[PDB]
Amino acid sequence: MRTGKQYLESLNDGRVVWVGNEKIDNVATHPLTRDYAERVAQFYDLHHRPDLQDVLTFVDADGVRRSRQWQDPKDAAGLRVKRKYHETILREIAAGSYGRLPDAHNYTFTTYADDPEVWEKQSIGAEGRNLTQNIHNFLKLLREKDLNCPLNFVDPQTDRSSDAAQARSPNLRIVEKTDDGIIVNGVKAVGTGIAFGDYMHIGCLYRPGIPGEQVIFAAIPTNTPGVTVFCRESTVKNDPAEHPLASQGDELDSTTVFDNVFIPWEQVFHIGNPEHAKLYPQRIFDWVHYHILIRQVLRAELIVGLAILITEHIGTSKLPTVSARVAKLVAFHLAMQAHLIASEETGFHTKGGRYKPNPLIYDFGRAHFLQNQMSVMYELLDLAGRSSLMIPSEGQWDDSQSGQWFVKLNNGPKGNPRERVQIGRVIRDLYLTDWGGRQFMFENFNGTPLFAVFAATMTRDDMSAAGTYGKFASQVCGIEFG
Amino acid sequence: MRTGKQYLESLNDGRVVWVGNEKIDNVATHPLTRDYAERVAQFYDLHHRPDLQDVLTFVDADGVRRSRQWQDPKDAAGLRVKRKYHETILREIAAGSYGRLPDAHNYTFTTYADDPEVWEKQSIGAEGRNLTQNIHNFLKLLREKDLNCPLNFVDPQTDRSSDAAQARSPNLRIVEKTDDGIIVNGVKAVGTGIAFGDYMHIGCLYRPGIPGEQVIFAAIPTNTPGVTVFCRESTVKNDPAEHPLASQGDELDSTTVFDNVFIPWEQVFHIGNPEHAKLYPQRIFDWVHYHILIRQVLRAELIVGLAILITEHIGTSKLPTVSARVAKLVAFHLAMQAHLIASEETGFHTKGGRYKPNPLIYDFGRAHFLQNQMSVMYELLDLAGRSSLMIPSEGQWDDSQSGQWFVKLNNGPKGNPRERVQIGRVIRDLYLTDWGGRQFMFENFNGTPLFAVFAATMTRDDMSAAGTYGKFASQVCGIEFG
Amino acid sequence: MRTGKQYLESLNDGRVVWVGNEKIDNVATHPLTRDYAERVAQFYDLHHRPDLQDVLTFVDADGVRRSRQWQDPKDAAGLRVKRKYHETILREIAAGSYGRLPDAHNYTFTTYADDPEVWEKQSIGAEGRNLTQNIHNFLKLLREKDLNCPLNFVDPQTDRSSDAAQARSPNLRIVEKTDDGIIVNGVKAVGTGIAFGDYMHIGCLYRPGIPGEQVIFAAIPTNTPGVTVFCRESTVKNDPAEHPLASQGDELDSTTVFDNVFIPWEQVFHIGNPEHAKLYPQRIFDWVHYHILIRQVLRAELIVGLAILITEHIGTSKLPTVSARVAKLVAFHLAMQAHLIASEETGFHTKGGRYKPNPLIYDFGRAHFLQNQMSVMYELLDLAGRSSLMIPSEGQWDDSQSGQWFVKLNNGPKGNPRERVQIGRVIRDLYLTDWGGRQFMFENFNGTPLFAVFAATMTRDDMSAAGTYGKFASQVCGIEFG
Amino acid sequence: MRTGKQYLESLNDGRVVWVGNEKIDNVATHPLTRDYAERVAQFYDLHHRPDLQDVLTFVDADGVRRSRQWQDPKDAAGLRVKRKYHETILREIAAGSYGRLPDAHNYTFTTYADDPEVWEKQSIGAEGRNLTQNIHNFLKLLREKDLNCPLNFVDPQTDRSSDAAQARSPNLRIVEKTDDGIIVNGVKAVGTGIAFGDYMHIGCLYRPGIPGEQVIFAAIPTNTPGVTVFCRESTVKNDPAEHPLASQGDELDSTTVFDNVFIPWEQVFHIGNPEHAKLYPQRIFDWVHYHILIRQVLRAELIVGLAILITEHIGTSKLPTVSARVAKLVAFHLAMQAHLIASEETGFHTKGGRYKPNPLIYDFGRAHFLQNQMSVMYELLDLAGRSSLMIPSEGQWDDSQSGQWFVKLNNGPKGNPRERVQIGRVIRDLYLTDWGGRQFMFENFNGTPLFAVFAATMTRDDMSAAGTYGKFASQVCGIEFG
Repeated sequence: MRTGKQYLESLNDGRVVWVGNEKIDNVATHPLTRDYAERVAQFYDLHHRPDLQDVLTFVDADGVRRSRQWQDPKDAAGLRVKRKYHETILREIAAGSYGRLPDAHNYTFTTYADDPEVWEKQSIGAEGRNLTQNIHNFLKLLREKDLNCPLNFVDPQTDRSSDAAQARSPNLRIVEKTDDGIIVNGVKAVGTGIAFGDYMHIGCLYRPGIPGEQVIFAAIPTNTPGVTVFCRESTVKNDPAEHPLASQGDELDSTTVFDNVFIPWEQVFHIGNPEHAKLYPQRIFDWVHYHILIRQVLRAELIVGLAILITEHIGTSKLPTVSARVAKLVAFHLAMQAHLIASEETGFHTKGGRYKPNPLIYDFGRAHFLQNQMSVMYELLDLAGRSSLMIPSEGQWDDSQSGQWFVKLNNGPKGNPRERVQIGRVIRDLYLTDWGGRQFMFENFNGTPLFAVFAATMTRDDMSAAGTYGKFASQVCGIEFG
Repeated sequence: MRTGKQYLESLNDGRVVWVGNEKIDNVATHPLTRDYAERVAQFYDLHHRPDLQDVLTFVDADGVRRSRQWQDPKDAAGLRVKRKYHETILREIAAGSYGRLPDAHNYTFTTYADDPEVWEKQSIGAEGRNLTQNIHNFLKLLREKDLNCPLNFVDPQTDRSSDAAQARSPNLRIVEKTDDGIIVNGVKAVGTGIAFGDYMHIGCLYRPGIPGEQVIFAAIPTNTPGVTVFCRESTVKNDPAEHPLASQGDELDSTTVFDNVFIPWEQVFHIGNPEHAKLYPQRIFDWVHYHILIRQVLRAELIVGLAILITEHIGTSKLPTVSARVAKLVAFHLAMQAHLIASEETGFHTKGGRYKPNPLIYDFGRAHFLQNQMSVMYELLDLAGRSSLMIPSEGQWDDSQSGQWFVKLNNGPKGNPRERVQIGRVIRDLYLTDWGGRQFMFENFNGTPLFAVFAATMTRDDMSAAGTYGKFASQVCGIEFG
Repeated sequence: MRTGKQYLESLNDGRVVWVGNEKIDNVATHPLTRDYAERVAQFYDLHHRPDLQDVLTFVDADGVRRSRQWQDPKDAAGLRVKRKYHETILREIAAGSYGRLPDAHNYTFTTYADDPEVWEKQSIGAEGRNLTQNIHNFLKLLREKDLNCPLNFVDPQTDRSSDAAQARSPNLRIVEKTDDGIIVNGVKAVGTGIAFGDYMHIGCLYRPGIPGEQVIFAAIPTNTPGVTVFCRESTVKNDPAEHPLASQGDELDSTTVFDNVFIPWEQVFHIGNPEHAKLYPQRIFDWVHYHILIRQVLRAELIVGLAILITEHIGTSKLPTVSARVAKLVAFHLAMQAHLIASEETGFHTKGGRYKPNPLIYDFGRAHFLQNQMSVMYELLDLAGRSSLMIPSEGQWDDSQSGQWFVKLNNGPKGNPRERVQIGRVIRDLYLTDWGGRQFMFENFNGTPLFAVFAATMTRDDMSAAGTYGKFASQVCGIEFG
Repeated sequence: MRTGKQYLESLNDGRVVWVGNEKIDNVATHPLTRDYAERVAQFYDLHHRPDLQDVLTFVDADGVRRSRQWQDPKDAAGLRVKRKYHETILREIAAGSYGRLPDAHNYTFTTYADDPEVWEKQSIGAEGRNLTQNIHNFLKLLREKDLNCPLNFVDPQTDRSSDAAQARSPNLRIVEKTDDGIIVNGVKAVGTGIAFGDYMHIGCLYRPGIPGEQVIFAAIPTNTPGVTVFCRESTVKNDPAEHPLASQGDELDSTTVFDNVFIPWEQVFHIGNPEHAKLYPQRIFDWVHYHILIRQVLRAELIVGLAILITEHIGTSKLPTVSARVAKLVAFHLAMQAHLIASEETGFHTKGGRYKPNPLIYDFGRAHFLQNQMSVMYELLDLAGRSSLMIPSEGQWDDSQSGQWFVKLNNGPKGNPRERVQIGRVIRDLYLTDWGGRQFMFENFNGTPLFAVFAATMTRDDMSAAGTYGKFASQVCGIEFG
């Protein structure tokens, strides 16, 4: 299993990356990137913890002990082992704040494994290139070298004004093929953790009128010549004492510029078929969406805890008004958790025999989180009061003359004044900080319930009078069904 | 297995029942009560349906074919057989509108079976009376006679007069104990289906300061001398053509008066111990609470169906704003269902080996429905538009001169004019009649479903910082957990 | 000023009215309709009350004393006198439950008075019919004869049936034209109080591709031969003691069928011009929309009062969790009231010199009621608890042997046990009867979601970046605007 | 009228203030503070602009031209002139983001002016002192020297420890009564802009069982010996090109500690009486609450604008689902504005002849904002998409090789790619930074808006059944009203 130290070294590979105005010499070391880079290191080192060997690792089919990240769930029971693996990672690293650690996006490659043939036999202009072997090859490399391969699938909003038939810029497209590979030019909008990966997982989602020279699926090293990762600015805090979570690292998002970059045939999985990009890219995001639900449920759990802690510390916890508000937080958690459990119980098997959770249920589970996060945030903030705003710094607390005033301001029915600040600082980082803010934003444009969901229900499912919801009502109304 | 015929006959036993201003001579026959009575009769006859023998009946341990209402789930799979039993009943009778058919409240008696001794052992003032044997005797009678025994547990609201503690409350209490039994005087409030039972299941839920003599658990014949069942006025409709659901029967709710009622020792399960009334009465309500959720999930399913039907018939189903609203109804059902399924997967076993669903989850599931049901039905009413209001009556539709106008008014893309009226009539019955409005109040007649459920749970498990919710937040805040 | 007796007698004119399957011989005396009929009578008699002379009547410009329903406001103060007139009617008649009493819809005719000629000169196919004198004549008749003229504007639902081009719709249309007048055939849908008017106010609203032959504005007697008023079934209760409100009358809604009805030229205001129906029919609903808001603010006030009465009678009013819930109701009333007041302070004058309230503000006020009334219903019901459901009849309350149990059950800190039943009966009528339910549907139809509220705003106002909301944002963003 | 320069120089007076760990040598010049200080300076310079003399200044009673912040409204029209003054300030300075510029809290001193004597006559422990003259003295000083005097009323949370809420509080209390003044020791919990005022307005709000020794009202210089202003860490951004709003200054919040400071008698307004602290501190906060509402209506206006702009630039504005959402935003602003209008129309006069707005209405107005602010934020962000996240810094946009790609990326149906970035940056600052998050918290921190607002309301208005809401419901229920 890869080591954190090894991960950090592999970052200094001459990849060209900007964080805002600032060009980055070495992601592992630069003040704007090093902290998150060290979280990914932390991710790898976690798997060497003797006490975590059972939850984090398994003996693979080749006799090699690996991260359960690579393990395939065969049934619901298997899926709970997988979930427990993911939850252990999240609980350990920054209060489950990071959504694109390696286990999150790496598992998406299993959709290829489920049926590698289709990706080659459905390519347009793939001639006699062995794309199927390209899949098998990378899956082995990915797994055995324990690589980190972030997703780069999102396209620009694509000009909603011009003649769509003339699709020039800014989308990434094949501008020429040769005997050695293809050349691509354009950009990938919104990619998370691109600067911190070994390879990037280039792909796309179907949209009506998608050219075909734009249907590209590949995995290329991050430092492939002609690639520039332009990151938004980093929101990491420099004072760990004042910001226990925000100072731990910003999971950067970026737009990736491909400047006529050459992609060897060996690194391509599929090209050219808009029809194939319909539904197959969709499956690629299944495990990502499932992982998000896991993260969401843990977050709901954290908020309940924070609410119970801050509220017991101040001594308002036994007020009917307060407890009723805590009840809403518990409700929210139980609602999130129920979508998670129900989805895991109503799953199915992929071609590769992998047991997949029910997408209808976990996708609505995600919609439920997005639609109510504002509500619960407001409740936590209301319960915390000034504890998330008027936080005395260490210098003020430790002051000889006035330090004792702060101790008195924060003392409660359970003593331990320090705890008020500790709790308040977590709530602040989470909800009153740039860093905490991007944690809405992340899962936000990713969905938009009303919008996406019903464009994402009648896609694999049937929400018509002839579907499952039509039976009972029809019978009750005395109308024939079927 | 009892027939509806036998059931109907058992109603004419001299029970004293008021419906509004009138004393009812025969509940089975009276215009105000006969319809619901025939719904219970229908419940019984259903089990004799040759094609329903598998879902509805089983062979008991004594080699007797009985209703599956008497069957014990011993694992999750068995629980789903139980639920399928209940759902078959629900879908078949008045669109799952009735909440206290015999299978809903009869199974709560297994709570006694799980551990009969404790009810006697914990009694105060009932020594030498064989309460344990009383339990076994009634369980046997209830089952073998196939009796219907509604719960009568709900107490009068507390009188908040400053001087309340210096006079009698209206609550039911033991007023005398004798060699033959106990004399009982007072009121049980908001009882559902009392007038239609063979026996009533007398009991109480704990409240701070509840006196020993008010703690009574027993089952007595509905027609016990001194018992008067005061029902609310009946909202049953007379025209089945215009009212397909509301004409099928009104599940009456009652205030039961006990005028110095004599109860033989043989009908008594427990008396005198407030401490016992803490956890145990909650166990009795578990199974009925779980049944309510089953019914609530079907109702959510019905609502989505009606929305899809009426929305497709009018031709508004295609509009994106309309699709989004139908989707959020799908969301509601999915959330209800998720609670149901999650509670079934995380259940536990009683001392009697019976597999119970998770009360934390299904009870918060109930609270989710109760808090949202009005908002949800408003969406349905809004989507149906004028079709739930401007409904042509049969005579207007059949009118030789003007009927054709109504056919045109109700014609849409689907091209079946009659259907719009069929759907309009069930929506109207469900949410625009007094019969329909009853469904909002009879299970939510106290203050705040969410908090009520939350307060009940923290008397059953730890919702404090020392409980399961404090662990993750404590860790994150650097606070010790134990 | 017309008397109630005069109104009642005018109803007996051989008009053809169905209520459900029942043909009505006289709307004034029939069991299904007499009660609402008597509410309109009450409306008239109210104006003869000496003590009410000031708020209800004024001396007209001809020196005759008439109801202030005919009085014109010329400024903000004048609008207040008008509203005070409306509110006094509403408060007097059935808790403000009726929304189409004569003063509500009669005043819409002043739309014609603001500019009568335009209706003439914009007509197509009415050359030489002096529709202007027609207008002036009816306006005088309307007022001096003190008639009641309900609106009949609404059209059958836009359905794309099998062939909405090969076959004709149910819409009212000009079928033939003569030297005497016009012949119309078709239907007006969802009219309110039609069966109770002396005349009906025929009109239409614009709709993409509406035929000129369907554009018709007129006022004809209700008993005009060939006219049939088909009412939905009546929901009025037969027992005033148990239903203090729902027994007072049902403001019926109807479908009006015109079987080749002849309208004399002298009863026509405009025909034939789709362009005219684009802006003027909306002006007609302006005053009714304003009256709707007034009724809504009142209803919010009623609801607050009910919550305060029931919570005080029970004794929970001082509980912090109850105070907070009641605050929500007060918040809703104040929000409704704020829109009301703000619209009156920011109005404008019509050509007729009449001061109109701000439509943007009072229409959004209306939308606020529609979007929050379920939440308000829910909040009141939750506070009232069992009192709105478990209501003892007079017979039960007065029973000699068991009646005293109900006194004890309903006793509280403020004594007067009977009051709890009184309050509960009002709440039950308002929210848990057929009659109460239609007071939801009154507006539960007049606009698909918001597919017609910003398409009815952005296109009827600026509501663009160049509009009034674009100024501040543009500045702050350092952009354009100008 | 004071000058920005003059104000800046007044700051360097040896006041001891910390921003986090940093002791501040000069509030006017320090990097953590100078930006907000220059905003207060901007506030003063605004008054000297010739183009704004009309709206910002007036000739006072003494003949001297002054800022309209010192002007008294004597009627509704006058109040509107005052509102136009405040809004002009807000719209000019950082998009109305600052809530405690001098005009916001300075006007609260008019409370004293309304009735000066009562503050002395009600004092306890100051027998023989003339305090009334002090009010007139400071009032003159305040106005003529054009001083800035922030509020400092909020006390430490009354922790239910035992001896923390008993005597040994951090609460500011009178420890010593000299014949030259008093000596005070303790803490003022939360204070906004204290470190930026010439004086601080010391005061307190009543709470059950508050000592008379903690009831102190006064105005002392900020650089008084023994006073330390401890500020939370500052959230000011460094780069105005990336942060157009957040770089403009952080309106800091403080805990002020009084280590045995001596207040001269000529600065005391009242001491010793808890009964006085009941209603009079409420009147102090009246004008502040009104100003907050003015500010909240502007922000709601701003939010609508941003939503329109971004939605139009992306070309998503025509979508029915989107325009529906924008209409909700317009509804929020309309609702907020209506509370504002209505409060101004239903005000009253103070003893001093000042026309004050209606507090019941503008306080429920504030509550409406506090409750909905989170949801409307979410809608803005969801509408903006990646624009508020994936923002190309200046350097990336200007880049010679790649810049072009960002231009094509932000191109929309309306061109002007740069605008997407400009709007996006404004939104990010508002809701995705800590500077922004402070704004939706600093508002409410005391408890629950709707409840507390209503709790404070029951004190000013009669909200019982004997109150104004009891009338209508009582008549409807047949209950006597008095």
